[PDB]
Amino acid sequence: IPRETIPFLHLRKKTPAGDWKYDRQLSSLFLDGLEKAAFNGVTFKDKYV
Amino acid sequence: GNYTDFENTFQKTVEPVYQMHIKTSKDIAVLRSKEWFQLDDEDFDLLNKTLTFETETEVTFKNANIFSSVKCFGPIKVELPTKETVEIGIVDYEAGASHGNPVVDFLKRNGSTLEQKVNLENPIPIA
Amino acid sequence: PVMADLNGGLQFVPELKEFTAKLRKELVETSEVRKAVSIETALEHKVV
Repeated sequence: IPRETIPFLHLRKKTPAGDWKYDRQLSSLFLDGLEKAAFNGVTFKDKYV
Repeated sequence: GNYTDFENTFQKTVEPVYQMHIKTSKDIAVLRSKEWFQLDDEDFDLLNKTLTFETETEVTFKNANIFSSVKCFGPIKVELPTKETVEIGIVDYEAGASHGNPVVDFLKRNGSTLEQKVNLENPIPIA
Repeated sequence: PVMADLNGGLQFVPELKEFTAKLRKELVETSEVRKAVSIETALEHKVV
């Protein structure tokens, strides 16, 4: 993820002002789980939806 | 008979030991209101302590109902972590023409005795 | 469109729910201790 660049898929975080900004860290975590899902795939065993 | 001998009339009991568990901060704030609750160390922390009041009350009379002089006094003890007791206070209530001992009236309501009788549901005839 | 902020700085007091709740605590606490001391001083004067 290049600096100064917001990815296309990203999570946000609520600032003390009340607004929701791009958060580098949260967004990283999400995109890594999304990378693993693309390679290994995701299980939903025991998930009730 | 008919006695009007109030000069030579008195009451000099040793009251039953009364204990208070100080749980809250509006229990400690009440005890600090009372003139008669002298502590040796005024800053002493009472919270979650078990105080026992070993109290005796001299009382002289002027009439059938009104007391000439009331006097309640005795050590205030705290139960330590080890369950040995230590003196950390004195009761020192003195009065003139009174209708009551407030110290014992306080400890009855806001405290308890060491033993508590509990009645069976039904009295059992023995014989 | 005009958006008028007639809120006098409450934006900036953070965790206003739990703040406001702490303030009500401190008034009640104080009122209750004071009212409990006042009840006992009446009883322990009524008795004398």
